[PDB]
Amino acid sequence: MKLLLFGYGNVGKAFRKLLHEKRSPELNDVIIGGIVTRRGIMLQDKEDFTPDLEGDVFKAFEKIKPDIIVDVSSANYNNGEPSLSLYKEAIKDGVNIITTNKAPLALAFNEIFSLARSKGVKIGFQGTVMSGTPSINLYRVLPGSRVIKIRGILNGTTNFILTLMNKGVSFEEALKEAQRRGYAEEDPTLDINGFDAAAKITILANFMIGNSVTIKDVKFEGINRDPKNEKIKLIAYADEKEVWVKPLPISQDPLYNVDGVENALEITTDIQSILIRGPGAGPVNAAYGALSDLILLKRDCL
Amino acid sequence: MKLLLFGYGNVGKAFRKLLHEKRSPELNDVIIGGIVTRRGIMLQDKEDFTPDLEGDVFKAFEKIKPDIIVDVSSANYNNGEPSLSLYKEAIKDGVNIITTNKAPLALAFNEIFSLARSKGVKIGFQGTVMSGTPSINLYRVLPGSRVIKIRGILNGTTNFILTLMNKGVSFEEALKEAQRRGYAEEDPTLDINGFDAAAKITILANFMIGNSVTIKDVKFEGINRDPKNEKIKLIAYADEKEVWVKPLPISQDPLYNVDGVENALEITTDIQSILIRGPGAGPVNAAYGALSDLILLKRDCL
Ligand SMILES: NC(=O)C1=CN([C@@H]2O[C@H](COP(=O)(O)OP(=O)(O)OC[C@H]3O[C@@H](n4cnc5c(N)ncnc54)[C@H](O)[C@@H]3O)[C@@H](O)[C@H]2O)C=C[C@@H]1SC[C@H](N)C(=O)O
Ligand SMILES: NC(=O)C1=CN([C@@H]2O[C@H](COP(=O)(O)OP(=O)(O)OC[C@H]3O[C@@H](n4cnc5c(N)ncnc54)[C@H](O)[C@@H]3O)[C@@H](O)[C@H]2O)C=C[C@@H]1SC[C@H](N)C(=O)O
Repeated sequence: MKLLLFGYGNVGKAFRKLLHEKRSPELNDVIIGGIVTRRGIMLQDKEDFTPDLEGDVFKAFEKIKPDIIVDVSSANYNNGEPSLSLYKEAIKDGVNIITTNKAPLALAFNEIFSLARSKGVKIGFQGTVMSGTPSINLYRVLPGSRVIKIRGILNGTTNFILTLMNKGVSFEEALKEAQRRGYAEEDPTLDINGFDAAAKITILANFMIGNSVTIKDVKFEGINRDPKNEKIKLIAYADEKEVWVKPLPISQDPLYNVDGVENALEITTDIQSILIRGPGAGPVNAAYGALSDLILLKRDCL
Repeated sequence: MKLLLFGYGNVGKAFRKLLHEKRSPELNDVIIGGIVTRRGIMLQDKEDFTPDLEGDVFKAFEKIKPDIIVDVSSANYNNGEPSLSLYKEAIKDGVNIITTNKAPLALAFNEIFSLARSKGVKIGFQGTVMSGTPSINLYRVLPGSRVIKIRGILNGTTNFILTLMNKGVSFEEALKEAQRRGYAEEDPTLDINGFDAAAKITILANFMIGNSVTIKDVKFEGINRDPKNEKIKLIAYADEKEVWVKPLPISQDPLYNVDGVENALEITTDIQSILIRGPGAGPVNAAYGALSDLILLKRDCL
């Protein structure tokens, strides 16, 4: 089983590390055929990236001819490219996809999944929501559950910022520490303006609720520079009717002690209501989400 | 695929109902070959139980010759019988097991699972811990996770009792309402003396941590008749060293607002710490745990 690793930022690097450390006994026939960044194409599995040739991800795809693409490249919410057209080509060629990049799915979920379904192609996408805390994969172990509504804190970066700000840390310093820890999107405004949280609730609305929705039609906003009296959280919500993201005051609520980089998800089904909580961001966490998807794919359980 | 339903109390009945209601599209070739209670053996799938013959579960097993046994019979913590010897016979004959009954696993986990592993037999046991709230199956979507420690509220009945008692309800009235709702073990003392919670932490220690442990060596105790000043919870805990159950005062703690029949589980791994919470007991909830295991077995994902 040959992987093409698309992206080698903090998640890509942590994924390669986790694969090597957790190789036995299920992942021995899984090889990284090649790694692609903006810098070019490495046709090796090495810790340090060195291009063997220049070329984009499509050249790398044609060269490596992989069984699976691991998409750990950065978000593009304008048109989802190049990931979007890459997913289309891969599915058409019967190549499986594991992604931590939310952009293609938040824009064209129903199209991507119907394309993959017709081809018998599998898509792992746990890393797109709450990183390594089962969300997508939590739903996989809730078969036959009819999801009525969902609510939660889905952005690690802004939650970490708000938490630090009440420990006497300035906005700019909080953001810089979030970036230092590698919590933030490459474009940190995607966290700040609520684009990232909006992408995640879109994905969840599509997958869990069955509401066919693009990020383009989701009403959302982010956090502020400003406080002190109440506890603010960025709340994402979806039911069969509405999908939104908005900062809100939270009463001394199940989402109240969800602090630092921690995220949480409340799922209401026909059967019951459940809540899961864990780290929402963190390169190792996100990479573990992708690794979980890989092991599950190996087990034929995606 | 032919099921033998062993037990037809509230869980058994809710399981049969859920199977019929969630039949499409994955479960159409799943039939209940027969149902066995203390009253005898019905060789039909009917809502109302009527014996077609007298005989125990072994007679029913020989008569039906099932692909899977669904064990929703009552707990026996003395020796785990008849379920224990039934599991042995079933595994030997290559028959899969789905159980909500904790007793055999809490007594002979390592033996049962090594027997099944050698035979390629699958065991679903989600319903044994936190009913329909992924616990066992949550771990299934955490592959490669090394579980360091676990802590939680694992008994629905006692948690419901404590909650009602602060709404001006007496112990006896709280217990009677727990029984009315069908939360309690057939022997309600199993809830009260902490046997049920102890069974669940034993199962989890075995499956998640890898600590080979029987309930016989777990130090445990239950709730009291007595309060008023603090919030008491029955806390179960396991790490690589110790396994225990004890009532404790809980500070205004992640397990603090876990009230009524709700249960919760804190899992600490090499990667991260996560918490899941949902109803811990409830016939429909437990039966859904078993149904989840059935769908996963159908998908070859147990
Ligand atoms: N960083 C994290 O912890 C998380 C990351 N995410 C996603 O994981 C993905 C990767 O993250 P990260 O490692 O930080 O990547 P980073 O953006 O730092 O680097 C992207 C990599 O892709 C390559 N690349 C980008 N565009 C390319 C193009 N057009 N052609 C060729 N190569 C290209 C770059 O060269 C680089 O190697 C992103 O899509 C994230 O959105 C997934 C789980 C989390 S959620 C984080 C969120 N900010 C929050 O606070 O909730
Ligand atoms: N009831 C619930 O909501 C839950 C049930 N559990 C387990 O599910 C199992 C069944 O529960 P329930 O429907 O209430 O069963 P119940 O005990 O009411 O009836 C048992 C059935 O098995 C049959 N049976 C028992 N022994 C037999 C024998 N030797 N030969 C032939 N037939 C026999 C009986 O005739 C009867 O039909 C039990 O093992 C429970 O421990 C699983 C999830 C929950 S956890 C509940 C726990 N008390 C708590 O508060 O946390």
